[PDB]
Amino acid sequence: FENVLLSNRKNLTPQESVQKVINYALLQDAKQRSRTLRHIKASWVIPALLFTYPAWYLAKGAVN
Amino acid sequence: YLITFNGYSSTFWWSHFKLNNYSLYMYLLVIIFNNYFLYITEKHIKILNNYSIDYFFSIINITLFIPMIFLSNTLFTFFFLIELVSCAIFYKFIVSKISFKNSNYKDNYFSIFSKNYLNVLFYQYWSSFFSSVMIGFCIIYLFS
Amino acid sequence: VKGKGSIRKGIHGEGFGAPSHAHDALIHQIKQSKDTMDYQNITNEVAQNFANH
Amino acid sequence: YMGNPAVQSPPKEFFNYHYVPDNYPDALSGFRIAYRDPFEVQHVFAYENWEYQYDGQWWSMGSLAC
Amino acid sequence: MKLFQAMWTRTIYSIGRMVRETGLALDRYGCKLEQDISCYEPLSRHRNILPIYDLVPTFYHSTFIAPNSSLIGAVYLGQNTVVGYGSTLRGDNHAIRVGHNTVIGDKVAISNVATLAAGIPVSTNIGNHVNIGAGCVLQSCVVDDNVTVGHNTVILEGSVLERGSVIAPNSLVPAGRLIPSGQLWAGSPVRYVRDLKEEEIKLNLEQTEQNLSIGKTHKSSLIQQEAYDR
Amino acid sequence: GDFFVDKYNFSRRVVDHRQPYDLNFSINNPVGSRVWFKAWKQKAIGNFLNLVGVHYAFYGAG
Amino acid sequence: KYGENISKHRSLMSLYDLHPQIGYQSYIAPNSTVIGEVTIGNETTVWYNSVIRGDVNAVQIGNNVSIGENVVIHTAGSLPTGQPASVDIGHYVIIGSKSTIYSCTIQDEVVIGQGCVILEGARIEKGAMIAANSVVPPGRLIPAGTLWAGNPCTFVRNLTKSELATNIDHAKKQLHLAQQHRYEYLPYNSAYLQKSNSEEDLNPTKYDDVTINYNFGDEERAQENPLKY
Amino acid sequence: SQTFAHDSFLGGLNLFKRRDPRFVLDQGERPPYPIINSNSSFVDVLSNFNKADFGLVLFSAAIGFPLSRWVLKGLTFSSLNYRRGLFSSVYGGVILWGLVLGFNNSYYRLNGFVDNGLVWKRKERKLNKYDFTSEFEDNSFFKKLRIRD
Amino acid sequence: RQNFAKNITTTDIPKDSHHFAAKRSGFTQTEQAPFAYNDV
Amino acid sequence: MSSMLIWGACFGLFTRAAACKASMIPLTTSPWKYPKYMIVSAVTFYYFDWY
Amino acid sequence: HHHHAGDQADRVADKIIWINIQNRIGQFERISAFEGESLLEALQRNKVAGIVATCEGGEDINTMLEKPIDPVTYGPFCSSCQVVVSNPWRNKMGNLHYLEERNLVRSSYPTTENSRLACCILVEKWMNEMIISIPQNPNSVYEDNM
Amino acid sequence: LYSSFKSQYLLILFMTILNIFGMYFYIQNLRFVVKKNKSSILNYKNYYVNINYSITLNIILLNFFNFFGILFLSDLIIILNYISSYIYI
Amino acid sequence: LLKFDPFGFYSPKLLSENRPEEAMPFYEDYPQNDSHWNLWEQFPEDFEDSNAEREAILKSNK
Amino acid sequence: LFFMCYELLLIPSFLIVYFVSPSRRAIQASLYFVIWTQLGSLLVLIAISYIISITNTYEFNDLKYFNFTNSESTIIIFLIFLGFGFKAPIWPFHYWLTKTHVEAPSGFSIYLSGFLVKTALYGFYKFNTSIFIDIDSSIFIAICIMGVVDSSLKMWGQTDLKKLVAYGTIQEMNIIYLAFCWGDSCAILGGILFSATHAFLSALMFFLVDCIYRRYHTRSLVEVNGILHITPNLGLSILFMLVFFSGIPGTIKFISEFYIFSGLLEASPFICFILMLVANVLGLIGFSKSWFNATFGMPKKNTKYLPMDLSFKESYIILYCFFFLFIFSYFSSIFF
Amino acid sequence: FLIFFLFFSLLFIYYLSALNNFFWIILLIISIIGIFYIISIIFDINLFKAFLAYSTIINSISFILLIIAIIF
Amino acid sequence: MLRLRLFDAYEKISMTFLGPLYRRIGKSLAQTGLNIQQPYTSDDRLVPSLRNIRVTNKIPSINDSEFIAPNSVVIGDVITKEGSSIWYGATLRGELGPIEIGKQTVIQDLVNIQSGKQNQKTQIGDNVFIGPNSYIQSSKINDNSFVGMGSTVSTGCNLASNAVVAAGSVVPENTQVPSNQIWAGSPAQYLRDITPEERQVLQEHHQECVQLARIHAEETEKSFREVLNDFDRITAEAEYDHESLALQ
Ligand code: FES
Repeated sequence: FENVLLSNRKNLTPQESVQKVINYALLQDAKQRSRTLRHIKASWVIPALLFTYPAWYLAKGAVN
Repeated sequence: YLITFNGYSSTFWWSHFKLNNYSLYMYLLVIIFNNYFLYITEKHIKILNNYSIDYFFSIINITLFIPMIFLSNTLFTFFFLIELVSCAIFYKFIVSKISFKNSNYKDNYFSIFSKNYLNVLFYQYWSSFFSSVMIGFCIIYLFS
Repeated sequence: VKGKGSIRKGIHGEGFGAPSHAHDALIHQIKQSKDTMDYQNITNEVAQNFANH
Repeated sequence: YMGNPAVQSPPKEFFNYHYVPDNYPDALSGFRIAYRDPFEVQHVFAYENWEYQYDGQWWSMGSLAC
Repeated sequence: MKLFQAMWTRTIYSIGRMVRETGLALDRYGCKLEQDISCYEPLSRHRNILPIYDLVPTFYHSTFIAPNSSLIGAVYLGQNTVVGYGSTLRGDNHAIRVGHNTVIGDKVAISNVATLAAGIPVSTNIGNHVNIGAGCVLQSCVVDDNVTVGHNTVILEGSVLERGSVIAPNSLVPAGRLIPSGQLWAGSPVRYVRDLKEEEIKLNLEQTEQNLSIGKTHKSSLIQQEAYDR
Repeated sequence: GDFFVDKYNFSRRVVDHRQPYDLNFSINNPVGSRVWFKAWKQKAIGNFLNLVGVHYAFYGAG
Repeated sequence: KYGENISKHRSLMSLYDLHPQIGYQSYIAPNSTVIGEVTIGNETTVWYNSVIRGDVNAVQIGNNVSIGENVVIHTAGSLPTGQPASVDIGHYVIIGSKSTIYSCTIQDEVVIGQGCVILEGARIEKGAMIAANSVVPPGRLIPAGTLWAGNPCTFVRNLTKSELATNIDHAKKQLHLAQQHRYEYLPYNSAYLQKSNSEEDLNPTKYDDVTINYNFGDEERAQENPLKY
Repeated sequence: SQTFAHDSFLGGLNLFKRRDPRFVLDQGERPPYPIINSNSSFVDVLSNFNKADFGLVLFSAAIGFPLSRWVLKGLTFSSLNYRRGLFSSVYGGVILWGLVLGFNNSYYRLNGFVDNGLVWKRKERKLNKYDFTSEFEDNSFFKKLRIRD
Repeated sequence: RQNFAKNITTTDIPKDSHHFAAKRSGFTQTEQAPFAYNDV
Repeated sequence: MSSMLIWGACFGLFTRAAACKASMIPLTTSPWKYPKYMIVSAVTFYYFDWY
Repeated sequence: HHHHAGDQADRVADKIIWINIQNRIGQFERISAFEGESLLEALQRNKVAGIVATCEGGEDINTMLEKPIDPVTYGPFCSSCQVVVSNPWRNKMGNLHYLEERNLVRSSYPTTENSRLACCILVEKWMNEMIISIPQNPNSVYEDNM
Repeated sequence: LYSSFKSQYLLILFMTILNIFGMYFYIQNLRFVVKKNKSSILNYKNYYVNINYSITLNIILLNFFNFFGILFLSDLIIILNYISSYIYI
Repeated sequence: LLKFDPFGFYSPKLLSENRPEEAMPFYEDYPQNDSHWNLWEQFPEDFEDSNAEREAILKSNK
Repeated sequence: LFFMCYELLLIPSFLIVYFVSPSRRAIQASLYFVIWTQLGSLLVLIAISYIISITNTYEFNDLKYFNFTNSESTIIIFLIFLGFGFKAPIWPFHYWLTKTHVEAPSGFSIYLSGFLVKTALYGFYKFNTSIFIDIDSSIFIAICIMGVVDSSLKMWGQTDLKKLVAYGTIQEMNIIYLAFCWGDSCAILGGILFSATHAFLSALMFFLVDCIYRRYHTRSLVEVNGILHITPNLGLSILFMLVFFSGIPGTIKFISEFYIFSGLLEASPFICFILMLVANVLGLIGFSKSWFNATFGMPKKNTKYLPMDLSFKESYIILYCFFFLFIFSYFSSIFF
Repeated sequence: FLIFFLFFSLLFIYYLSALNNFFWIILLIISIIGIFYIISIIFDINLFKAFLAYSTIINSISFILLIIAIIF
Repeated sequence: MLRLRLFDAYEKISMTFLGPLYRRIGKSLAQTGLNIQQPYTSDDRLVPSLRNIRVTNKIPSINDSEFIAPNSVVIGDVITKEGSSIWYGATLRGELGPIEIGKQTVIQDLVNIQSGKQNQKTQIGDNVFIGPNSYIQSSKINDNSFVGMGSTVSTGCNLASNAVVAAGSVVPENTQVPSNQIWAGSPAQYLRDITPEERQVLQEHHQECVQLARIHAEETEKSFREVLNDFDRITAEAEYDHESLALQ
């Protein structure tokens, strides 16, 4: 795991350095988005696992 | 106190009061409704203090005698309790604040003549007078 | 200004009303001349009161 | 009742389409919309606003027998 | 496994929040019971480092940050970088990555655009040995290596600034535009003015080094005066 | 002093600036005390002076 | 005189009973400052390091307002045309960061560029677009739904319906970030316990009568805003 | 269902247990227990007070402190003397309510409305044709409040 | 408006980098800034 | 389900959640209100059923 | 507008509509309004006195300000935005709608032959230097003085 | 249902007409519900809008008992019938 | 209509999908098909989403 | 339970109309629709309460185990017919349906026309079969015929595509409701088939109208013409929809029309011929002339803002609708 | 509503039931007159308090009709 | 009165016992909550007062300043005269050079006074007004000078007395501003000779700014007790009737 932004790219052309930085930034943004989505899905899974049984019990008792 | 009450259904205080299970249940229901409404009113009062102590005292006094109407056994006692309730309603209406704190700065050297409170008082008083006269005439005719 | 409500303090004086309000001629006349009445000046308000009467 | 064959200037005060408050724009096909013809708009919003002028005039309007 | 770990982390965060809320409420109630006024102190709730849930900022200890600076969300700062007084780094939307030994002027606001087209990232990428003037406004930009930005310079979203570039104060790098290397840009509408010179580049590098040294001296002064954390 | 726990001093305390106006009044002392007795005597004297006939018709009749 | 360690900067500051009013779901950054009679709408997001001085005159901020960072807003007390010299903002105004506002009117659906200056008497109508790093000449009316730029600003081109819709959507984008930032802070501030007891805190120099407490009846009020003072 | 022993410190609990939710009985219905004195005077009712009434008064006084505190929590901008006087008046009202409850319990015991250590010679035989609560109360705390289910 | 992620990661977008070239020299004193992204 | 106590506890939890949500304040605030409201609602429901 | 590229912004003073109004203190006050704004809106912005404005402009959908007035419009909701226009201004305004006349007729205070609803009045370029008077409108309910 | 059980066709028709008129009157107010933007009708306490949590809870309970309370009508009906049973007894 | 090309098949279509104006935001261009019924953001299976740079910085500062 | 479930759908429809419709005039339209639906619900509730009070039981078998008097049966039938016709809709209680289809959102109108009318018809059929009536169905038959005639005759004057589709749907609903007027006779199968065909055709027409309003940003024919020249697939779909709406022999509309017309001619031949003459020609000619004028032409207007072709989702939806309409005729005859 | 209306209902049902043969005509006439006179007034309110009062009046009239039915 | 005695005893016991025990329990629970939520959270910190930052030998002399903002940053060698005002969010870094602020000198909000050179004296004359959100770089501004909001004073600018730099204008490097001259625009050019009415308006604005600074300093220098008292007064005014206001 190497941060290309935190790397010595002074040995290449500015355009190539910018392209490499852009690639590294794209990889890091993809990783951040994936981690954020993994955490966000938990915001649904935990509430789904929590209140489903109580809601079913309450609705059943109210109906039958 | 009503929850622990027990006894036999009969007339009380020279047949001027009716103590029946239905009357007790009606009194209990009225008291429960009044208590819920009072809790709501207190919660609203904690938000903004737009009401004075006099309005609360009038409400408490009205609530003190409101449940007694269900125990009436004769039209004379009913008329007296209804007149008392009407007087309490008029007193509560008189307890309404006439002025309120507003950001209306343009009206500082001009007079705004609002006749809402006076109209309410006049209408309530005249209707109460007419209704009391009718109820008294009805009672007098029924007794004969 | 402290204790003056929406009324603020200017440079050459202090206002008698809210910001961007209407300066009443009667209020200014009362404030300037405390009790001086050089004449019963016939203003629009006075004429309106006379017409109402 | 019939349309006037004579040429008329573009409508100035005619019922026009109004969007509901906080209406999310329908940006289908790139949200490329142009200004509508005033006459077309007036004709579109004509029937929904048309009403009789006199009471009972609904009977003799058009063809009485029909 | 990852979903279960994320759920466990969220549950731990929720339990900690509940415990902290219960403790604070109990403390306030006790202060009320004991007739104390310490619980209602009008102390400011501002924090110079804001961890946005999972977005925990990360910066090496070599960096210098004024207490008034506001770094919020996912930020990744290099070593020995200096952050100006009151400068804002908003990492709530996307990551904000900065290289080592870079100087950012006071009241410099760096943030990210909500979204953009493909080929232009929404993350603010800054290189090393760069200098940013006070009042700078960076949005969703990619600036490379030792760039010079004047006072009150605004780089819009999609900007790509090449290494060895100079922008005079009160300039604006347009949205989605490329700043050529070894050239000076002028005007709010950024127009190329002249190629950067060796003397100017050396002076800019020396100024960046001096800014880093000044930041180190300020951090040393703040540590003694108890005005610096840790 | 200050029982500093982590970052929060567990002994931090601010004395309230709001208290009763008659907090230290003699009448505020426990009923039956000498100061309370003197204050009650003064209050009863004031009440009898302001409403003499009322006090007589209330207490004496009672 | 000015010697202290813990800063006393309070974001909400009244001046002679000119208390600011805050709506619902609002996100006021703790680094920002709001002094004077400022009435903010529901769900407005004020960024950090921004100053709103409602001293010279009142300021009305709309509901879907998004104020950028380093933005300085102040009134003038009087305008050349004699019209109301107070800052008024429409329902949804997205003001760029590091902006300057001097008793100017902004209608609803307004987009203000970063580092832009709106002086006295200026009035940007509905749908207006002002580019970054621009200066509006004092006492000028920006055409409604117009994209203008310059120093002084010049009418560039009319904005499209798609552009207006995109701007309106961009206004709605900050709601989630503001909600997250609000959820970041706790309902009860934790700075009070972090200090050490003082002599005045232990020994009050003067006593005051007990009245309606500043937090009297606060038990029944929901703590919607964690940053409540 | 058993009843708390009469003339004890917990005789007021018998007023919290009823056979049916009927507020009053019929004009011709026999009381659950023998009647001591239907023609009861105020002096007789006062003489009828006992440890049950004393315990009811004590319970009212004890519970009156929390109610008085709750009432006082709603007072603002009032002097300490005024707050103390109001709290004392509220506590006195609570004690008066407790005394009234004790007097009512004594009157019921003298009339046989509640348990007073007396049992009729021949029990009234009632067949519970509609019994939808026997099982419900038989597996909860609801039985302790229902006299004879 | 659209709020999805354009820069997908499930695959690589096939792009032609020779269609458009960004100007990098000889810009006029009033010339406009070249486009940073020119991939088609 | 079948237990009036369980139904009341579920009703109290749901009421607390709904009150917190309608207040626009974030959830997990005043956690002491959760078990207290649950117990109160369970008691109220059991008493209502018995009555 | 038809503004071209590079043109400077127009001063709002050139678009200032002047309304000379007789306020209840019998005071001649000059208000400035912008084109397209309601008379009630202009009065509220200028903090004019004498207008109770109980309905605050009435309904917000299919309002009387729309041109032409829709047949399903509900008209005014109060009787507080009463303004007496000058003879030229009232003549240019025209005849009040059916709902406008029905609402103006049921007013506690006496009305004039040139009385129109401020919330139903729209700013037109013809209304420059317009003369209006604002007799004290009535107060209706207990919350009107709040 | 009670009127039909009592065989009152004229009363049923009059009640239906009155209910229709009331529905129209009550729904007429729903037309004025729409607003161009979010309004501000909440009182402000400590410089910010104050929302009563207790009032919110009471309103939530009422809305719950109104939206889905139709299923629980059996217990209330039984209680009312029991109350009315001793009215003539 | 002759110059129209929505999918960029007959003519090259830039990844930016627009040339940003010198005074207008670089907001995303409106797609021809505005179907909002798009599934969740799908990352490739077994994707490393851990904060590599942040972990390196944590190791450095520790 | 049936009545309670039938009454619950009004609240979701009102909520959708009040919060999802884009038109500003849709507020009064939603109010009118709610009012008409509540009037129909009140009539149905009065009838149901009368039925329940007459026989204190909740089973159709128990209802069959009881006989209602002449006046009771007449009143019950009249009230059920009135409620179901207000919910059908029927003339002259079709103003609510017209305004709704004019102003409601495309998805809601597709669901409102497709489902609610069918639910009301199903409820009316279920209640009618469970109650034996000795009265003459002449009133209901004449009401249905007059409503069909009125709906078909107004087609030539409808320039709004949504309005024309609404008029056609009203005519189809009246025709369908005409079928079940013969009591528990062998007329239910034709009514069910016609209801299914009308649902499919109305769904197709509403989808086409929605696609046009998304593409051309309009619903009137005066501003949009020459669709096929710029939208070939849309024009072909419109032509196919017109062919299907013509009751072509291969479609289930042909079989349902054959059954219904056979029953009518068995009862009233001249009335059946008149009904066939009006709807199949006059209303059909009006719908086609309104649809054809927009189908063809040359859309010279708005060159720089011309719309694009239909998306693959809409194409698949249209293909599915056509497949349902066609293959639905191949179902087993055990139920038909 | 809770005291006065219920008391009037009980007076017409439980107290003066022996005279219900006479109260029926008066109650029916009053209900018809109210239904005929209040419908026109119920569509011209322009105050929230007036609307609440009109709702209360409509509910009272409906309850009066219900009590008239109950007395049968 | 046994009731009053019991009330006093209960209040004493409740306060003197529960306050300590409940306060300690709450503190422990808060510590546990702050520990559990780590590291995906943040806690309140003691914000340093950046208004008196002294670097090595440079210590600010701002005691004579009439208005010093609570949130302003004053670091290094900056000496201000009497009546000086520094508004909120301003940043005066004297590390990069000595600063000489004159009497009645107003520096508005969010103004960055930073010297371009590492050692240069930035000298502002008496009664000099600076606009908000400005950027000054080591300049010599004479007395009665006016600088608008969002202005950019470059390194070499030398402003004469009573010179006006309009808001939004950016003076170029090495510019000499003439007296009674007003300049505007991003490239600052001498726009016009200041009329007496304009000068009077500018002076009135400066005086109003001084008065507002004095009022704010009267407000900004409140203690915790004063702030609590002001909040309680606002709350009481929210519930004080017109009779209460008349009595006051
Ligand atoms: S706002 Fe009511 S009359 Fe115009």
